[PDB]
Amino acid sequence: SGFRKMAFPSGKVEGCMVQVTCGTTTLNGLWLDDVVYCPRHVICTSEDMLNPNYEDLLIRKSNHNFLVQAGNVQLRVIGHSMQNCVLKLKVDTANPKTPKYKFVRIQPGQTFSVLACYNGSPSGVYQCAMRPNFTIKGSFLNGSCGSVGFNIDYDCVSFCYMHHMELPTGVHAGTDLEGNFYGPFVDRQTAQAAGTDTTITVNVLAWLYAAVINGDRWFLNRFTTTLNDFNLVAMKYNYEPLTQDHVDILGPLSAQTGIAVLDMCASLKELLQNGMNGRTILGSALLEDEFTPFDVVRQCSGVT
Amino acid sequence: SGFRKMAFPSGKVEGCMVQVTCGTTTLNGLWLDDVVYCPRHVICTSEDMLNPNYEDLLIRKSNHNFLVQAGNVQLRVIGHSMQNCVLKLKVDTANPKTPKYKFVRIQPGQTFSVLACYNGSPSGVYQCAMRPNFTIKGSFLNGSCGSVGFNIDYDCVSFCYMHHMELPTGVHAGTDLEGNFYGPFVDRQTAQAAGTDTTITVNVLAWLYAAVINGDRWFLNRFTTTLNDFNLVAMKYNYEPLTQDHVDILGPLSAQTGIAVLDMCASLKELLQNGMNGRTILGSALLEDEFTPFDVVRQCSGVT
Ligand SMILES: CCc1ccncc1NC(=O)Cc1cccc(C(F)(F)F)n1
Ligand SMILES: CCc1ccncc1NC(=O)Cc1cccc(C(F)(F)F)n1
Repeated sequence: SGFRKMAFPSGKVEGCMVQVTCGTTTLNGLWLDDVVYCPRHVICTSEDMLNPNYEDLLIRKSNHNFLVQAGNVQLRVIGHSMQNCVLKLKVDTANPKTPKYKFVRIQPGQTFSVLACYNGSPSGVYQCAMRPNFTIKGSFLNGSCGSVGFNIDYDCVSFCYMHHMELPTGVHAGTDLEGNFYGPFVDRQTAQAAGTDTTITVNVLAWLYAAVINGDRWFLNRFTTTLNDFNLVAMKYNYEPLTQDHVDILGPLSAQTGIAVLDMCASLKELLQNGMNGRTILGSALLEDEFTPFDVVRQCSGVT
Repeated sequence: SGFRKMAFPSGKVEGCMVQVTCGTTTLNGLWLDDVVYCPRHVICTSEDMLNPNYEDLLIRKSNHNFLVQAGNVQLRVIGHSMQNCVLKLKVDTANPKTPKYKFVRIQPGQTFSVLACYNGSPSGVYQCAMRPNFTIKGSFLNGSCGSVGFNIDYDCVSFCYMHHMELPTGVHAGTDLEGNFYGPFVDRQTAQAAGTDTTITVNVLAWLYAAVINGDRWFLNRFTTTLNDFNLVAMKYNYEPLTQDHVDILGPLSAQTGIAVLDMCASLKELLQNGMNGRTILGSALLEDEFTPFDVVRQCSGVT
């Protein structure tokens, strides 16, 4: 019993973290096989960041200008290329600690663990969600760029996120491991709008199933609703419209608890319309949307 | 910017997790040097747990009855002894992945990371606090026993917790790495009372400093208070009495923000008396007490 915002064990990712220096800039890199991936803004200076011409800036750089340090050993750089907003530094040594890995582009609403790093050294690990507006509400400071987000399926690490920017609003923006930013964000120090962020309805419902599984049942009621009626309420409270796909994904949790998905929606509808009334659910005074149905099943069944 | 419930990177601890089987029971063990530490209730059966006589039960066991598996290799057990509520299995091989480590007994209110494990395999990592009543609000299932709690100072892992029990109330109880339980709890399947749990006042204040540092300032007000006046309010709301030690520990956060500790106490006093009024602080609708002043400084300064 008990339910926590659990992150994946970070060991497989710590073994890939390197430090990348280019000129005066130092940030983190990801060493997998003979390649170090890092944000391309490592080649920029404080003046450059207003409107950098990355192709022009990268032309002024040679393999020897990229200093890559793994712990305390220096890696020799034999190649450099730009792929979208990431630089790929080919090194002469394959990382002996490379785990089985994939590069995956996650969907908004999906969750992942972040290993925040500074100077190629890991400082902490936390569980995040890619917001519907493609931002992440992380915990990153100057030097954290290059820190990655990932998921783990037994021995395979799926890298999904690389940290690049903090938006003026304090929220975080980054790329997949191919350098494609999530959302409309560009790697420029300019005014950038994160869209309207909605609440991940399927995740909130999954978390209500986790609550019932773990003893918190007060919010359960004698009511039911329809997908259309529920979505009228979701619209008003800036929640993601619930679809039959979402209902189907909640199927295992519905079967485990014996509470029909639309019955759980009616409970959520009443929580949205009436609030918590000073009560808590799983130790929280708000509706938690950073646990997917998969996270709930995994945590409630002890998947290692 | 941003503030998350961040756990330490778990790599150094994953490399120590082994599986310990004894009879029909399987749980986790901690392999450091040539010793595997695990909860002594590994020698028990379902009948035994009502009132086990551990000295008598352990006498029926020999080195060969303790099956220790590290990943997929079997460890040879050349010694076994009981130290309080932990069994120490001497193995013939020192763990090649043993980090620099200490065994420390934490204080109530201090925080730590837990690496939840099943069958000697890590499943997730989360940040916890040792409650004032010596319980932890963890996320553990059957098989999680032997999972450890720890802190990291650069390269040294300080092990502070070993998971042993889930109390009938759904809260978790365990020991230091010498087998001494935190709190009055015993390793018997009996009625066990966790005392009155209070809110860790110094941690809530530290989290209010983290909020101001990270942009959330609405709760700040034109008032001040005294340690005695604040403690009258803390008493009423089951908060830990604030002492001059607590004030002194908040000194670095007070100096960083320029907000006197007693001014922050007045803000907390008003939040206790008036509630949040449907607002949030650092994305939370309640007063968070699982970040110590040290955690706040560490996260806000990027200590690796
Ligand atoms: C406050 C520093 C910080 C904090 C939390 N995450 C990240 C950072 N760092 C940055 O955002 C660096 C930076 C500044 C300007 C422009 C760019 C861009 F090229 F990516 F667009 N990067
Ligand atoms: C529900 C299983 C579980 C879940 C979350 N943490 C732990 C557990 N397991 C146990 O508590 C095992 C157990 C049962 C009875 C008595 C004892 C004791 F000897 F330690 F006292 N241990």
